[PDB]
Amino acid sequence: KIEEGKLVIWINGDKGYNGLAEVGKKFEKDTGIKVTVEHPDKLEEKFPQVAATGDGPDIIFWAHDRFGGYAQSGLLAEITPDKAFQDKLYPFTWDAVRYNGKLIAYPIAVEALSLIYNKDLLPNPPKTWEEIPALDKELKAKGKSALMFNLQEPYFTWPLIAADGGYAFKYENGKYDIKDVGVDNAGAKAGLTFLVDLIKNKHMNADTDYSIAEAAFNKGETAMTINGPWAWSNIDTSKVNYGVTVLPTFKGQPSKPFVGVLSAGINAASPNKELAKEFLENYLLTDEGLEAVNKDKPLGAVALKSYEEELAKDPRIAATMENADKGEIMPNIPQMSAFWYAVRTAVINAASGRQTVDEALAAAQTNAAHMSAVVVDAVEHLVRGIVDNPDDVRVDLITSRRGRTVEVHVHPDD
Amino acid sequence: KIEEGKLVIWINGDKGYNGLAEVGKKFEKDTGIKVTVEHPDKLEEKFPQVAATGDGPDIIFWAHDRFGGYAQSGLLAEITPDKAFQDKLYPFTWDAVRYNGKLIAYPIAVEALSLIYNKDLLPNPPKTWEEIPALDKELKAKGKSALMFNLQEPYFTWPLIAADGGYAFKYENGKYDIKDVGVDNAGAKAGLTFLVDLIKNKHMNADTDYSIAEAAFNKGETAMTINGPWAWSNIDTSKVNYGVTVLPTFKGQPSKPFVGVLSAGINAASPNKELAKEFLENYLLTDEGLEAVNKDKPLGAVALKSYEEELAKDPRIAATMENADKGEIMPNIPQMSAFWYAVRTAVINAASGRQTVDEALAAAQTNAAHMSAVVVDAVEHLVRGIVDNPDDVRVDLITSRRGRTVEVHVHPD
Repeated sequence: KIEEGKLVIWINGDKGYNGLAEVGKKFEKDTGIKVTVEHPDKLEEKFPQVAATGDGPDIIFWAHDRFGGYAQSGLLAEITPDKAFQDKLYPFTWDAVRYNGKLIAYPIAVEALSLIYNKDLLPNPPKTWEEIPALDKELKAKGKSALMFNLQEPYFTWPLIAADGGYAFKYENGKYDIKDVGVDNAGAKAGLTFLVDLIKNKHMNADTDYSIAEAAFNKGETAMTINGPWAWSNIDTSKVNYGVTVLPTFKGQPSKPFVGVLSAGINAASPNKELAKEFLENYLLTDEGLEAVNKDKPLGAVALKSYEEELAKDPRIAATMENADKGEIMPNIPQMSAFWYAVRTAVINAASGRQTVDEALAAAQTNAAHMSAVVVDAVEHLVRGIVDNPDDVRVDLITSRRGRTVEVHVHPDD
Repeated sequence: KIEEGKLVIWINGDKGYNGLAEVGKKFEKDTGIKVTVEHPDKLEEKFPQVAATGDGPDIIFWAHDRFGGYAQSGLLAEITPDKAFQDKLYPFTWDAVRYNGKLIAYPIAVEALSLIYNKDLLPNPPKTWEEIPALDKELKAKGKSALMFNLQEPYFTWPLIAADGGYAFKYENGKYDIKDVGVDNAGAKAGLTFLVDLIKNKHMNADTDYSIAEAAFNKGETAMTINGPWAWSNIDTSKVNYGVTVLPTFKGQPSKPFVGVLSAGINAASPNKELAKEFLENYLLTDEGLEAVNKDKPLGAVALKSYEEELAKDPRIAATMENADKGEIMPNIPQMSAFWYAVRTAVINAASGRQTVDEALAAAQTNAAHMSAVVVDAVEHLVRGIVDNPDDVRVDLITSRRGRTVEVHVHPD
């Protein structure tokens, strides 16, 4: 069980072995309550099991994308901050810690993709996607390219696709309409078409993945890449002279990257919910607290307005927050399995010419809107089985059972 | 171990508790060698397990369709009948008991579908499929139908489909070419088209299954049906005065039903292979032997020429044998799973209008030729998962990996 009259906190070692602990000591000095920071292996996988039995930590620190499942299982306590504390943090950050219109965590830090550029090759990076083709033709004459980033993962390609109207699941009044999918609207098609045209006119290659793009940028072969703050320290050691800025606009509208929010959740089984609220609101989420943590390991852009104004004096942190403000918060709902599955396939097919942009995104619309996570797992399981089979496996099947038609086709490529 | 100096025989109870035993007694009377006829449950599943460890019976009686798998596992001894003994049996029966051009069993009896007709409704049954629509129009005026049989199972529909051309797997020596499938030739398409047209002009219902057909014929509601010797006794107890005759021709060519051949295999681990050969050749496969068995439970049409001529005095048995001669021996290989799956689906889709005959049989060709039993099981598993799901599940997926394209589609009908 969880012991009364103390605080046990779980956070990943990569957020700082000393920082949060120092805030803990300050809390203990004022209140006499002992704060203990632990870093157990796979704590994101451990917490849901331990907490389901009424054990585990009082507080858990993790990216908001796991907090949806925890909230669904009734493992997180509903938090009760007043409009005053809430005004101290950026309004959007609160959207990452709402589940069925209920606040279930405190937002700490904000993370998102920015345009990373090589200042020696390109002192003035382009404001628009539209002017990249021209820039690439010019750079190709010097044996360089304009832009390389991961085309294989939707996380990276979505910002362009979403610029003119694309969305995953409609977010309005603190609620996700899981039936309102925005994968095959005019805007989605316009964006993916521009991406495919970049590949057709050989400004980009559909094969380019994360590691290939990182190699290219860090060797000074490409003037720009699209990546997050996790990629900065590799560039630092590379001694490429880099800047981080706002993502290019498409059709006059900003690229909309998905936003991840490091959050602090209170265990529903914790007998110390009031101590947790006191610690998180009045010791951690202050200039003094976030400074203690940041001095240990930098948080990047933070939810707390007062301290973000300080950190944003680093223009790379300012870039991260601007791109996050203009982006969309990544849905923490089960249907994102279907979204990722659908869109990953759709962009690989559109980039390879296997499907037209229209065909690809129409299919992805259907999949994202109508495939449960278990259905995705079943379909993928079948696909793996067949694809990994060495024999000449071919299928041309159409079966209709119980008012439902299922087709399966397996054949070599053309 | 299998005991030397005596015979243990396994056969299903339904082939007679006394008949084969009687031939065993005669063998014992002449030779002094004890023959024991046993009837264990699921002996077709038991034999492969026990014989793999060098145990089980000296001789096993079963349909040849399981003898392919036994022969593959090296569980059946090569039999050594001379050309003289082989000429005593119908040539085509030998093809059912060959594996890699090696004889692995003695053929006993032959079974196949025939045209069963109600003599009071139809004293003169039709020689051709072509004349059935007109015959139905006439019988419909008297509140009756011409023909009802199981359309759900390919066992029953294939005879018409294969009439003009079409085969499951190609066979040479005792070998079936698993890549050479004959499902989507013009002959198969012409036959399935005639079946679909019967359904379209409402001479038959696409829903009609085994029990529905049996009910209809045994209640005198339909003049004809297509069925095997297993179905005869239920008609005997029914009000219906029936005959069994040759199946109708399509485009002047006989319907080609699949043939099942009850066969006698000698266990490869038997120390009594010579006693077994003596018993099977010179006691069982004789007029006297097959008589002892038949008087217990009928064998139907038999492989032995001399005794088939006697049994064929019954026109129903004559019919079974003629439709077997004109049919094709059922392949005894594991790929028949893929064949049945492909063709079951193809005929349901063609009969229901989901697919054209052409598309249905082209698809069935691909499936039968290139779906392992593993692949069929994986596909089928997914399909059940999805179809049974209450939510509004829809999929429009095309993925390509490692030079292979996979499509999956789920939508309402």
